[PDB]
Amino acid sequence: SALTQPPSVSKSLGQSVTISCSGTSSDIGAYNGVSWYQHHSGTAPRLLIYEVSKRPSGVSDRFSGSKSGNTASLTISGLQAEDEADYYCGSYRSGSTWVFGGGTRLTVLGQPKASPTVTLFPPSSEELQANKATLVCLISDFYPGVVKVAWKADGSAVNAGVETTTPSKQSNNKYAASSYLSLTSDQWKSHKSYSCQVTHEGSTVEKTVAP
Amino acid sequence: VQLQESGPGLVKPSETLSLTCAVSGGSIGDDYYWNWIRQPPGKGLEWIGSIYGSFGGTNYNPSLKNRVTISMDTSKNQFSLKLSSVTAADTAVYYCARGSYNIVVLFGYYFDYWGQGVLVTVSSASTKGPSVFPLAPSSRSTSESTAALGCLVKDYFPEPVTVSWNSGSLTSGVHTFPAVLQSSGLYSLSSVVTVPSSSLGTQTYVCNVNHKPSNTKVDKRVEIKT
Repeated sequence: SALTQPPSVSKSLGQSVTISCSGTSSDIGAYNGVSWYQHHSGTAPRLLIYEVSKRPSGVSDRFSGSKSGNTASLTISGLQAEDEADYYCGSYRSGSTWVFGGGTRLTVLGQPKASPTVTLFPPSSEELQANKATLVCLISDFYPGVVKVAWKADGSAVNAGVETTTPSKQSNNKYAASSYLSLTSDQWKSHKSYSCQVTHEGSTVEKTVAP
Repeated sequence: VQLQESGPGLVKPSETLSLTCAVSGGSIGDDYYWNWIRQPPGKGLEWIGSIYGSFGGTNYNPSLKNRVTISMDTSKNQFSLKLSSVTAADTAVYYCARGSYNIVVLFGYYFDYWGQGVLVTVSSASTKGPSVFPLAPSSRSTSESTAALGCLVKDYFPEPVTVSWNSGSLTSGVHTFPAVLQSSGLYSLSSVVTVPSSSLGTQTYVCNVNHKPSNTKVDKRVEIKT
């Protein structure tokens, strides 16, 4: 906070969006010094714009910036999937400090539907010696980023022992997620088959492992 | 020009966080601002403070100035951060960053070059190194003539673990999946790689699991089930 941005904006592929940044007369309105920053999950913030409208070499044409009074604006044209990120404005403030905006999370809508590939692994022999068994179900290449996972043991639903991650974007702009079934070696060996079932957009993939 | 954060990923509440930024590819006594910025989870970016290369003057985020000291050592070519009386709300990714300026009273300054970020977790709970187990190759979910294999990295704390394959010489078809967090308080993740079925038996495959918060490294050989 202290500089105000919309929490999120959503636009379709190809369209253009504007991200605003409301500050004060000691900041945005005091200097020609608002910068913008692109922040992809996992890497450091990348400078997009400095001194209100300047682009560093290497930042695309589609990114532009301006300001009017105490409000600065960032405009992205020709929105692509890759543009999905958190975007921050910031500025020098009188008294020699620095303040960021709260950040805007950009979603880009209209991307192609992709069903997940599902990779299920049995516990290792080594882990089974230690009397525990972890089934690893890796879910990849899906869009949109929402799946429901269910585990079965000889056709019977399992609820305990299960932890599933929130979908996260791969380099190729599709989504990945994993689900884990934590068992004891006793449990694992006493069933004939375990199954990992992933439902995406009304369709289900099922992989099975066996002792 | 490069910046690189180092320091403990784990710090007990009430105690003092210490980070150092080693600056390469340019001197640290030049005409620049050296900055610390953090990002608590879900929160946004937050400037912490800065030190000025040529003279060493510091400035701090007003709501953190009583808890923060930023220093610089011109030999070693580093600057550093100390944050006192830490709490759970200081759990964050910390970045160092260079502030480039022209005339501060007209244009301020901006952050052109950044470090990569180090996660710091505030927690009374102790360090826990991972147990690594093979994920045996399976062909059914990949393309023809290939198979996927990997490593389960189990029960560590805190984040992060990094995985590479065959000492970084195998980077094609690698996918490391985001960690999962158990009710135990520990994390686990998996890294997999898609390789040619023909190379199994011939080519040795090793996941290089790196867990810096516990100073533990594991190079695990991934075998077929015997």
